[PDB]
Amino acid sequence: KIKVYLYTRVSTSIQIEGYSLEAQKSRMKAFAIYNDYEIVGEYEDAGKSGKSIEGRIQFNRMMEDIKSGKDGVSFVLVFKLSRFARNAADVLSTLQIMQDYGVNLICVEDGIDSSKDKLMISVLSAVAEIERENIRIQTMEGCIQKARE
Amino acid sequence: KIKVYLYTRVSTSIQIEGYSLEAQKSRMKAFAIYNDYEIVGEYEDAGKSGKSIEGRIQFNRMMEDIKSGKDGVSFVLVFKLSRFARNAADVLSTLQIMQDYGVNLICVEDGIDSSKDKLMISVLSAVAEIERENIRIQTMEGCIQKARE
Repeated sequence: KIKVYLYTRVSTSIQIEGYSLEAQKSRMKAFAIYNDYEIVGEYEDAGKSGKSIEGRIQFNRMMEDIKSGKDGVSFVLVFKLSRFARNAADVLSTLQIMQDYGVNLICVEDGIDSSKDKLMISVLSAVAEIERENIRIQTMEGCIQKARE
Repeated sequence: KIKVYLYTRVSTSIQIEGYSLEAQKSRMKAFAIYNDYEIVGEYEDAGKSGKSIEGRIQFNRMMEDIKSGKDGVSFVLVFKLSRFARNAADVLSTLQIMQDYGVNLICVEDGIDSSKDKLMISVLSAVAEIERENIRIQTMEGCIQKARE
């Protein structure tokens, strides 16, 4: 059977968002079942620490386990991209490293599967260029302003 | 022959970016030629007004001409997505309206062609969800702050 890892997270905290994590996980496990996948790892940044926005620790543990080939996984399943990456440049670099190491991405709710693609990479790269240029424009406007003060 | 419109713009002003507009346009015309397209309109927001960031007037004229069916165009050619939209939610809604009215998008430099797709729409929608949620998080953090003042 095709081997997969499950990855789940909250954006803010478990207080605010925890309640829908288990509905996400159940959904992802059902999908695993219907597609005859074998789950060999589950990783979760559940927002259980006392800060406002959740970090990325288990996500980083997952990526080391991917790099190492430990479990021989073909996919990471996420609920959707916004429960995986913080912006387009993030989605892109993470996806590129994953595929470097033989691993594709399935977003269960979005219906996106990167192995059925390289159009996904082109769009993401194109949208990451939008974000970078927005940052340059903000920096340029900020230099104009610091120039009056 | 397949009929197309060309669309070009600067992000900031013609002063800063104008110089590479004509290299873009030449490229786009060459592409039109090699692909045996027939150009039936050219629209340009060239950043010739006296403001910092360029607007969207000719782009808006183009979209009315698309809605009206005037010229019977099958594609809009842009140089790349960042010379077309301001963020992912923008790329998505514009692309959806265009296709509503029978029109697809070719990004000459990115090599993206929306008619060869609906994976493009799914990714864009997924990345637009990232942006929306970033906005909600910023608004929530801002309410926390206004609550101390």
